[PDB]
Amino acid sequence: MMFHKIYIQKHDNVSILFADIEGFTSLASQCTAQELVMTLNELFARFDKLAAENHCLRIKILGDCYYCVSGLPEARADHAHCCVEMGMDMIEAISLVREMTGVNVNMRVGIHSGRVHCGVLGLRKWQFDVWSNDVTLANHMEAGGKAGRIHITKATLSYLNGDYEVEPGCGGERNAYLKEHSIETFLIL
Amino acid sequence: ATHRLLLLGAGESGKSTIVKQMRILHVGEKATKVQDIKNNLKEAIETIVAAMSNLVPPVELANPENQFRVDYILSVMNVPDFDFPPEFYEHAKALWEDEGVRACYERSNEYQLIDCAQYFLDKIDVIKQDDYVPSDQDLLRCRVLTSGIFETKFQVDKVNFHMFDVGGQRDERRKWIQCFNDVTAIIFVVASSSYNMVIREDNQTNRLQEALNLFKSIWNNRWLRTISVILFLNKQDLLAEKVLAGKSKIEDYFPEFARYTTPEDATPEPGEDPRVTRAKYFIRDEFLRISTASGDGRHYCYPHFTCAVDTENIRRVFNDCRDIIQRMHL
Amino acid sequence: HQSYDCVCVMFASIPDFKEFYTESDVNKEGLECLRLLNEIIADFDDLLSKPKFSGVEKIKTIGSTYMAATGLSAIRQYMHIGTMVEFAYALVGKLDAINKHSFNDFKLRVGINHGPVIAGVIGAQKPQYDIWGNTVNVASRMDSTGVLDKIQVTEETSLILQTLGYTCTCRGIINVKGKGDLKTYFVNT
Ligand SMILES: CNc1ccccc1C(=O)O[C@H]1[C@@H](O)[C@H](n2cnc3c(=O)[nH]cnc32)O[C@@H]1COP(=O)(O)OP(=O)(O)OP(=O)(O)O
Ligand SMILES: Nc1nc2c(ncn2[C@@H]2O[C@H](COP(=O)(O)OP(=O)(O)OP(O)(O)=S)[C@@H](O)[C@H]2O)c(=O)[nH]1
Ligand SMILES: C=C[C@@]1(C)CC(=O)[C@]2(O)[C@@]3(C)[C@@H](O)CCC(C)(C)[C@@H]3[C@H](O)[C@H](OC(C)=O)[C@@]2(C)O1
Ligand SMILES: [Cl-]
Ligand SMILES: [Mg+2]
Ligand SMILES: [Mn+2]
Ligand SMILES: [Mn+2]
Repeated sequence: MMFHKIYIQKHDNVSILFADIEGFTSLASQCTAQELVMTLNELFARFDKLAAENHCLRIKILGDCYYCVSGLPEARADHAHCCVEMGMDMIEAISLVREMTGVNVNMRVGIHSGRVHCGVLGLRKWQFDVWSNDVTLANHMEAGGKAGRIHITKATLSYLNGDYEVEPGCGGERNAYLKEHSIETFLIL
Repeated sequence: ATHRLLLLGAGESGKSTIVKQMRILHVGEKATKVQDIKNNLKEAIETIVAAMSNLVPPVELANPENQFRVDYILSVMNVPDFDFPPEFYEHAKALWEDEGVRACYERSNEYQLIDCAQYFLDKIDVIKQDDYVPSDQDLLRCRVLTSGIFETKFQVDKVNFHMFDVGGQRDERRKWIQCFNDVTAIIFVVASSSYNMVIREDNQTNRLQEALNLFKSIWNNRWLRTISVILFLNKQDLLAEKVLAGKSKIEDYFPEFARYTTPEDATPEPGEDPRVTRAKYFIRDEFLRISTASGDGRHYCYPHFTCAVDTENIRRVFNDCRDIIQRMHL
Repeated sequence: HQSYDCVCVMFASIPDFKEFYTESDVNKEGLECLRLLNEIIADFDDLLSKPKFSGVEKIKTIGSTYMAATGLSAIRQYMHIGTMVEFAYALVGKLDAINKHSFNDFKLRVGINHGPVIAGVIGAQKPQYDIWGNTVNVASRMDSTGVLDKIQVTEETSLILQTLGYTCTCRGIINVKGKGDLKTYFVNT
């Protein structure tokens, strides 16, 4: 009665994946406006196909930014492997769509595992989304990430059971948010 | 049964004072606040001596001797990790013992001064000891600023209460919202005594007027339409004295008192001067006028004459509250 | 999807809110925050349903940023440009209303730009209505480099508002990464 009904809820033990186009604006110089939307849609329709295979739920597309989650609607203990495996297919999938652009397109992955709140805001035109400090971080992992590589957090590796071979990511020296929070990052090989 | 209670009200109203009066009442570590008590004392005297020359007119010392203690107390004002030497307490006391300094305390409505001044300054000689351990009244009179939100849980007759305490200053009110969904009742605190005084936040806005508007802001909130309010007209002792002494009158700040007379539903305390009755029930109806306007039976207001430092008054009234939580089936 | 000749795009974020948002035992790990944000978005959504605003489409929200547009309902003549501004004002009016009850001093930062766009849908998992184009990221940039309480417009957008009754002031030269240094303007009240 007082507030509106919040269609949100907490979820623990989840993994948030973010990925953006490296040099989209540089690319947006060559092709026509409609040619981009072709490639973009060609890419993400492919991305949305990969999602379901890796037990991943796509959240929202912000132009050249794609970001999905793993650990919804019901939970999974295997949640962090998924995002990584998703990123893996996401990486190669971009190289095969690079065939169609004929130009140097690249993805930049960032994964963090933590807690979210999720649902929908407002009243009109709902879209599924996720929110938390952890979600805020995930985006800065992407941002302070490496080209064609999968940037993961200290927390993401602890759920990752040490199955993949990593290396010092040094996100602190790439993003200001990652430094100012002493976050130690890694990179999948 | 669980009843989430939220304390709302202006700066220094006496919210944190009440929360302790639940640890006192319904729930070794005392050594950590001795530090904080000495600070009070320090801030208390240094505040008065500072205020002397910044008044119209300036207040002069009764004993021209004390001048150097004033020089002392000034020069040590900013000192970070102050170690409170026995000289400090000596000069401090002598300073409080000075008459001009008291004549400056009599005008502490003009500058900004914490409530516990008189109380602690009268026990310099008690606090000065290193064997010293503070009584429970000392614990209550102790003043620390609240910044954030604090949740201390308690139980009365196997009934669980969660009590939330929040910063009461303007910059601190932004956090309040976080307690609006699922709150059993609001406890609105008011410093009844602060009619001759203005708030710290700007050094101009009348404290009580502030408290009236803030109450009006909470009464007429869009997420508090149904949530009922227990009004705690606090600092009754401080009010009563201010009234009886008859220095700074009520009608000189809040002129609408000039027409107001004592009500008939008025139940005075055994042998209480009619003027004190007249005043606190004026201050009561000031908040009730704000509350007799809107709401229309959706939420309700509960007047209480209270003294948060007095555990006897607080035990009395918090039951009067416990009853009213169960009664209205909230 | 299809392209349009003259749309109107608006990005209006509340920066203040990121620093506002906090996770803690007390505030249910940021739930009670979103809860206010909920209200806001909701309050801001209640407009689309007005009469003087019916020709305004709500696109999406990003974090705490209202994205909207005008002129998606055709085949003065830029009457819709001014409506977007009229709407932008109404958003602020509603934020000032929230500020009153929430005990905050939140400020909206607006950016409006007009011009050709490409409309339509993207994504296989759940197709969502969006708009692409230079117009759209430029408006987004009229926000990210904005000033609270003010509406930052491009010169093109400024020129029309003048013929419609609005007066303007030049901010100076903003660098729009990829498209270079562009002159921008604030709207007067
Ligand atoms: C000439 N530009 C375009 C032509 C056709 C279609 C789109 C664009 C375009 O510039 O899209 C922008 C923005 O509207 C579009 N975009 C973002 N969010 C939305 C959105 O929510 N809806 C529609 N478009 C969106 O994304 C694109 C750029 O992403 P951005 O984050 O601003 O730059 P980056 O730093 O990520 O890439 P770069 O410097 O790395 O190369
Ligand atoms: N004499 C007297 N002093 C009181 C009474 N109630 C509170 N005080 C004193 O007033 C001072 C301020 O109380 P306090 O509880 O700190 O305010 P507050 O409302 O919590 O303040 P804040 O944290 O919002 S800034 C304390 O020194 C307290 O002991 C009262 O009834 N009588
Ligand atoms: C709404 C609050 C808060 C702090 C919570 C949050 O995690 C975000 O919603 C994310 C990061 C997050 O939800 C993931 C999507 C996206 C779009 C990247 C958001 C924005 O960057 C928000 O910033 C804005 C615009 O407020 C941000 C950071 O805001
Ligand atoms: Cl008060
Ligand atoms: Mg307090
Ligand atoms: Mn990009
Ligand atoms: Mn992007």
